[PDB]
Amino acid sequence: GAMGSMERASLIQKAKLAEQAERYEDMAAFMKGAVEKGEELSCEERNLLSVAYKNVVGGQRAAWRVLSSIEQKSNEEGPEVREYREKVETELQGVCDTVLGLLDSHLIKEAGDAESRVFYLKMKGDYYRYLAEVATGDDKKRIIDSARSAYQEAMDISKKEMPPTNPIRLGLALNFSVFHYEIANSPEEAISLAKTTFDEAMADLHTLSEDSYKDSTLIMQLLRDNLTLWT
Amino acid sequence: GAMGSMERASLIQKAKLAEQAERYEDMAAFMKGAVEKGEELSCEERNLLSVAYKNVVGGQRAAWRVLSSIEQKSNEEGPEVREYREKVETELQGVCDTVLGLLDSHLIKEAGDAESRVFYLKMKGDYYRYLAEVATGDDKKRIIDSARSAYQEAMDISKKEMPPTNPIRLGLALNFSVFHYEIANSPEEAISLAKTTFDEAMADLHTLSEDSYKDSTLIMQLLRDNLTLWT
Amino acid sequence: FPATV
Amino acid sequence: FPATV
Repeated sequence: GAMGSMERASLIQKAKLAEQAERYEDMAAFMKGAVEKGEELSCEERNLLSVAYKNVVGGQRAAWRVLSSIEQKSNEEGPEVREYREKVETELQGVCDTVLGLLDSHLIKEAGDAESRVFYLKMKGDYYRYLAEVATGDDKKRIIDSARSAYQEAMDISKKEMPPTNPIRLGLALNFSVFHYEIANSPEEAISLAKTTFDEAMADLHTLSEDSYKDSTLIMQLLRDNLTLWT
Repeated sequence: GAMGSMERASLIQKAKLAEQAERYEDMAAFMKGAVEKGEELSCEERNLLSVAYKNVVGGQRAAWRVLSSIEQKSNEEGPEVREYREKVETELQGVCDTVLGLLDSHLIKEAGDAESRVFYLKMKGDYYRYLAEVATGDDKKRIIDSARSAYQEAMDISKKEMPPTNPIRLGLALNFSVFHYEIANSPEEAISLAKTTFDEAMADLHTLSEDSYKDSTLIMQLLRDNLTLWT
Repeated sequence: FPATV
Repeated sequence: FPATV
């Protein structure tokens, strides 16, 4: 594509520079170019891809929420607020479609190790969840089921192949719990998942080095924060 | 251009929505479309134009400074850092050229009141100053002189037509003082301008209502902050 | 909003 | 960096 003439190593180096410069749209474009080289991504490279797109879509989601709130207030008791919310929504859908397209061509198909496969299936669940946040049409239930299916496959692999303190397994559980609460209208499933994940991780902390303990406890605190918000 | 089919009032309304959503690139595109309608801008509309482009170029300047620092450290004691700094620099130059083009076609030519003419000439000085921050070639001295000339014309009008507490006059003086210090290598001129501006505004505060007093003292505090940094 | 990573 | 508006 647009980054087709740049070396893969140069795209990765530029993604790291764009991260330092807080240029997340450029970071995402460099990482999309690196994925399109066709080689599998290392752990560090998967995290650069996810940080780039999370920041891009996070800005879009924050803008969409502001616009949706203004639109809802305008329809209580011109077309511009709806038109601009729709423009932001279409741009957000475009970014989610781009990420889902990279996962389907061909990141997931080539991911055989649990660390890579769980990471990409978590990403697939997350980007379908962002599509679900703005969905209204005939495909809304199918978008929610696509998020659920990706998260469930990731969970099934993570439970068989990773320890309960693995940060990818923990982050998957945190996000799938938020999917249950916010998207699937299943608050009890959300709370049960967050609580079991927290408790199973706590019981495995004794096996960890100081650095791994820090990584796992950081995500466990997010599970506890959600449990405090919900209970 | 791109916004040619949208009503001027709809572009202004969407610029205000983009401001609330923190979508400054969209805000700038909507305001560029509103300027291109050919009508003069009101005070509120001039401030939407300036807020939009200040945020866009501010992000670019922050990224350029990060990249320039990394590049300088790499050349002490591959081409990627230079290439990416150049890409950000060219994008920054493009935004400054777009703003300067709007001022030249035809915002300044049609601005006859001091409030509008001083505001646009301040903007012209500011965007030439941002070009000067990254300039190296044969035209560097001419870019600095273009910033100086625009600020000087704005100052000459402001001193004849505005009270010393007018926030536009104060902000012009604050920025022209920073031009002297950071671009023209004239720290004594920078300090003299900030001090005289502060003192002349202080002596005129007695004429102001509570709301005008708040607007003027906010900028006077920035003059004092720069004086504290420089002395 | 709840926390996600 | 110094303040500008």
